[PDB]
Amino acid sequence: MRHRKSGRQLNRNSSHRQAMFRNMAGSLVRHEIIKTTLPKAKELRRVVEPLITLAKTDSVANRRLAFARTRDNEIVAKLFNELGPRFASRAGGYTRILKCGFRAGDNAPMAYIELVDRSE
Amino acid sequence: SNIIKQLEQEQMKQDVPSFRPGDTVEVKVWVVEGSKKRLQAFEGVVIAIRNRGLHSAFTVRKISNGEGVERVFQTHSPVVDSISVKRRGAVRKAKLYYLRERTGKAARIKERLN
Amino acid sequence: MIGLVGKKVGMTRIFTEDGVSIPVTVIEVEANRVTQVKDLANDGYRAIQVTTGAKKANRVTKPEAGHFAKAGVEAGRGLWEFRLAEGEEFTVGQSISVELFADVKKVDVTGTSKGKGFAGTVKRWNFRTQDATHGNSLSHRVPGSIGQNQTPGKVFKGKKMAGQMGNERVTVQSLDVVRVDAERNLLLVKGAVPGATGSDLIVKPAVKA
Amino acid sequence: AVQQNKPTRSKRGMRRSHDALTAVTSLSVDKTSGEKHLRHHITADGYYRGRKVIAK
Amino acid sequence: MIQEQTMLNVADNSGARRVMCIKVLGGSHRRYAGVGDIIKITIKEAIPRGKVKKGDVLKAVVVRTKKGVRRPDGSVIRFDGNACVLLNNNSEQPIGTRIFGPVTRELRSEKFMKIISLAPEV
RNA sequence: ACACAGGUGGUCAGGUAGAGAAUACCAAGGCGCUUGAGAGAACUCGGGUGAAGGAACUAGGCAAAAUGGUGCCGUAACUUC
RNA sequence: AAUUCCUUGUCGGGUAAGUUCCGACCUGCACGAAUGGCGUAAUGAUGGCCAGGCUGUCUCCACCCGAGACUCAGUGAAAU
RNA sequence: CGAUGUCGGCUCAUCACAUCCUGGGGCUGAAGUAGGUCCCAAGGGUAUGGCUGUUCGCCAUUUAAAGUGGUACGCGAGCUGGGUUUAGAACGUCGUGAGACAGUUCGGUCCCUAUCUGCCGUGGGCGCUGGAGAACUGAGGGGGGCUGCUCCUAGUACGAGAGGACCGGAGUGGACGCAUCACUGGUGUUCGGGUUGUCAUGCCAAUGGCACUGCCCGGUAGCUAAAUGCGGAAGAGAUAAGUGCUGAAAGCAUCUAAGCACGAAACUUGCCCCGAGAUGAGUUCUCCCUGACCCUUUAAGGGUCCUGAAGGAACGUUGAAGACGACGACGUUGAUAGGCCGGGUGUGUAAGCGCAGCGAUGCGUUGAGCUAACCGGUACUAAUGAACCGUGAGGCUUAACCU
Repeated sequence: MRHRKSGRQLNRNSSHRQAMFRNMAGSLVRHEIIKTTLPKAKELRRVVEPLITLAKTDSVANRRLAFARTRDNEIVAKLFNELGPRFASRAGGYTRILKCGFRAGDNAPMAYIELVDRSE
Repeated sequence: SNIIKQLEQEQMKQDVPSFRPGDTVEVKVWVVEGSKKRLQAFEGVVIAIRNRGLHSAFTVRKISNGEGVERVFQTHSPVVDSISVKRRGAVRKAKLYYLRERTGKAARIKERLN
Repeated sequence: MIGLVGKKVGMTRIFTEDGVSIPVTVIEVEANRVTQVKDLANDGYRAIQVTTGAKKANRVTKPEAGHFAKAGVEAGRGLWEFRLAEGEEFTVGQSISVELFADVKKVDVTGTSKGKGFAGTVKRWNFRTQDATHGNSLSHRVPGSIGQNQTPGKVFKGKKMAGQMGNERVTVQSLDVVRVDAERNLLLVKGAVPGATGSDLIVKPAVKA
Repeated sequence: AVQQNKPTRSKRGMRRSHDALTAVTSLSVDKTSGEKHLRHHITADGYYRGRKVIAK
Repeated sequence: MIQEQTMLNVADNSGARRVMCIKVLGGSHRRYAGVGDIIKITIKEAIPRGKVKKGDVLKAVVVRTKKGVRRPDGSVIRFDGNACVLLNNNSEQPIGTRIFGPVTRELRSEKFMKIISLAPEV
């Protein structure tokens, strides 16, 4: 049912999800690999790939982005020079999802989410 | 084969003058009145516009003394005849439903200067 | 009576000079291929086996492919055997399409109903709710009109419950033919058709007098 | 209103005859190692698709 | 909408500013009145010189409502400020000597079809 | 009796909004309530928005919603003044 | 009448109709003078009634967002 | 007496017939329209408000019926607390008094996670006899079945005369069941725009975090009724009461004895849906596989090898399906999910620039900018080869015909 809703509801309030995904997507650029859960990681591509594609267009009016949606205070000094010129040209697919099964003795679907470091 | 958005265009008109919300339209329509075919006229400004397929409609409000009549029309109707588009109106919204709440000089639209 | 299998697309308006806009449900025809022709050999009966349109058939099984080989060279949709009535229906001459509607103006349409999940009673079955007023709590929409007293002991279908409803055969007989064009392969009717866009819509002329 | 007779040790088995959430069903083969892994999952030792990833 | 306890103005003369709607009637489960549907009404302030008196219950028809009338083609013709015409239950036709507002011709049932034969331009 | 929303007297006080020791946002300072991951069901408990009629609802305007600030005007009967 | 048997009295007004509201009747089966009688204003965790304002209480429900319910996993009660 | 909680209401129907509306037949003091009124039948159908706790009684207004009744005189592991109902208290009256009134008035508490039968929906095991894929028959079941008012059929039928009707329709309303999103409004916390407070961003332009989504207004996708659409059929079969023919027993008379017909709004077939666990398990088409050895306290078991079809499922990408399973797509022979690059509905011309302007701000570039479901292209990123289950022509008896 859920009428027309196509995005999954996961865990916590929509407000907590907003900030958790904001914090995870910005930090994955520096961590390169994050360990988390499969349902959560399958929705991370929806916010971390457009953050890398944000450096595909070049303009003095494009540097004020990542300030109203998916804020991070440190990528805004390096990302436009590092991944904008050649990597962001591919406009998506920068992520690898690693299905790892159980974490320990509990029930949580464990996953690792990483960024591709070389395209060829 | 292929009939959606296509079959309804066989009943759509070959030309109609272009107009936007807030414009003063002056529409003429054919009526039989239980006796005899006559051309009737309706004056006013458009408060909501047509944009979609054959049966998309627009609402016209008399507004010339801030009060009086309001009526709905369709530009592809076979009884709607002609439209004068007598003035273009200056407005900053898509819908003008607040002109059904105003009745004084606060109901006035200015010229668009298109 | 043979069904023409029209599929669901949408509704349009068509107008007349009196300004009446005349809303009508749209169906666009592709008609049958005819893929067996049964006559006398099995239980004395006659039946056509219609097959509708064409399909990509990109993963079909050998039990399906060995039948498509005797049906023709292009693979169609569905089957529908369609048994014929004696002196009323024929398989002879050219295969038939929208000439079924040249003078008969009522029709019937079979399709597949939409899935209601819980379904319940106060929407589907026209039952009244209990009010949240006068300090009343805990049972407003919960069903419970199921007995007396000890007297009932057994339940009949006038009593209604929750549980899955939908996704089964549904048929409507409310439809009236407004315009047919055999060169445009078009059928226009007054009234709405069940379920989702696409689907099947079996569609045949009425047999009620 | 309440239990007035204890359910049988046959009824216990009638409610435990479908209790296995995992059987567990057969594995999948790698592509550069003589190793095997769970269907669409990387092993706890890093083996998957001939990639040997995030190993310990 | 025009339902129970609705307080509205009369379209005939001598009825005064206020009359009250007191059930729709004519069948099972009857609620709300559309243009030309007969409703039961009570008189409250009527002019002393008029043919009708206070607290005597009559039949009336809706002549103004924002649901309007669409029977002719499907396009809705609407009216501002809810109003009714007073109907004779025995001799038929309206009961006033004048009528207010611009009115409509879709009131075509023979027991009130005389409404097009009056001083209005309809 | 419980890592129990209960009980418990004294002592100090801030940006901005505010008449205020009410209340919104926040600083200093403190803390993330000692099970986890998902699904998106009726139903129960809590919230949001609502057309045109209007108390017709119901024993009964219960309940809920509207109003709500300040300045300048304007102020009835009844009255022991 | 918080007092009333016929009695949900009788009659005027208020309703569409009123076992209720206001007033008048006296025939109070049983009001009545500190055992208190009559009487008025501000006020009142006050019973009854009329009109308006404002309203999902209703006409008639319709859509929207959470928690518990649902699924698996953790550590694991009660009447009977 | 180890408790079947008190009256009415709301919710909810269901059975009866001494039939209320519908049908069938009839007498009338029924010439006609109405009216009075009795047999026969349980398919379909039978009102809301005021004071009042009251259903009720009274009243107001409505019916085709608002019929007469049964259901623990149908209502609490279903509700409200008004009647009923104590412990506060009063008015009237009685009883020295402590108490007392099914008198009166204010006030006065409403607990409940299901074991099994009853039920609704939904998995897994077993049966239908080689395995697999699927479409057809139809034992039997349910649904459909009612109607007010007016106008036409008809000033025709009847009757001094006034007045004024059947068949079968249409116009306008309803009950009830059933289906849609095209209309139209509402909603629409994944779309857009405006705005108050305050903190953050050095500050400002500008943009977030929180404040009922802070507040205000539009609105896609979709839901929805406050919107729109629709209905009780012909042929064939067979049926109380009633309509009966020819005719005896009982010369006549008779529907019955011998012998054979008509027929109701009811009903079987016919239509619409279910349905072969219909263990009485039916039919037919499309697809596939043409194998061995050792041991024994064996007419039966336990081991090993060759070779596994057609197909199915898991495992995935998820949805028109959904509480969970089940089930509809698509898994590179790919459009299934996500994304990109656009279009469209929706919003409303931005953040910038240029000019004008004390400045708030306006106008031009600009129908700007932004987007989610609607629509198009695309393999950009992800759905691996396999592995797994599914075996080698398929038990027993009889008849005839050709040999």
